[PDB]
Amino acid sequence: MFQQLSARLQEAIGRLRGRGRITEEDLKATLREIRRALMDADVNLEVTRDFVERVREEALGKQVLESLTPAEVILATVYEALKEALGGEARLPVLKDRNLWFLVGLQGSGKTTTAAKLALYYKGKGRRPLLVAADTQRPAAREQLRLLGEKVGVPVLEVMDGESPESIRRRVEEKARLEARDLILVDTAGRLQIDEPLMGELARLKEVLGPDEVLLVLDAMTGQEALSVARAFDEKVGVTGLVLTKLDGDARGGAALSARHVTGKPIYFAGVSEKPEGLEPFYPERLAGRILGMG
Ligand SMILES: Nc1nc2c(ncn2[C@@H]2O[C@H](COP(=O)(O)OP(=O)(O)O)[C@@H](O)[C@H]2O)c(=O)[nH]1
Repeated sequence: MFQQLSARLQEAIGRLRGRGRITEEDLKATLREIRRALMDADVNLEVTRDFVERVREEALGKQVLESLTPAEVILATVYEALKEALGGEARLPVLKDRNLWFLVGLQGSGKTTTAAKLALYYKGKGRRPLLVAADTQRPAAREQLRLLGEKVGVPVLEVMDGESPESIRRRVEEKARLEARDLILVDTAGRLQIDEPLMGELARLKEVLGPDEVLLVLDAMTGQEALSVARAFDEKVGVTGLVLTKLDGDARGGAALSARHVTGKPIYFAGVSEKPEGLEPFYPERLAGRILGMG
């Protein structure tokens, strides 16, 4: 992901390198090339404009028009902007004594496999996870998580068809008690498109279970519709953090890049492969460095 954008940003910066001091017109041309490139990666006009303005301001503050190496000033400011556009420092959910997190999103987003990968990740960090297959309408969706839980060595409770949220609560509580589970990961129903009633039932499930986190899983190979999925889930259910899956895929990446800005929710993890350990904590500073060719 981001290959084309990466190449283009590195080219724009490299074009300045070794040619000494630049003029204001030269700087304008470079900022244009950056803003346009972002565009061509399908970043929305606002994220592009704001990003380039940030860079212009910070570069001018660093006396880019006095520098004999403006390329390095532009590199540093694009890096620092790009790192904060993605979240700044790395964040992860606050682990307290007994946690309950929803995973929400579309079918095909990576949501169900992410639930199992999270369980594995946190089991390795000493937590005691429980997976909950919460689709009350589609047994096949629950069976998928059951198998994945088996794969990662984490117990799975399956809800029953049509089970009330109160009953789900009661059964999850019981199992968590008996098995000393301290991280409960609820894989909620996924559909290929936003399903309004589901969204109603999901909001209700949230009222009854009271999750500490609601993690929206988005496929980073998709476009701006990912952020309108994000708005729909956030308005109606209320979301606390993002997981971006399939960062290993080929795609423009503009919607993924902006997700942190459009949604105002931290990216906690990113999926980087189809393997059980393809999941890892998201580090803005690391993705920014990659995109700019710094390893
Ligand atoms: N390469 C790669 N594939 C992924 C990743 N996350 C999910 N997948 C694949 O995405 C597809 C859909 O995932 P699944 O968990 O079934 O999605 P769900 O329908 O939202 O629950 C499956 O083929 C997964 O193996 C990822 O981070 N990298």
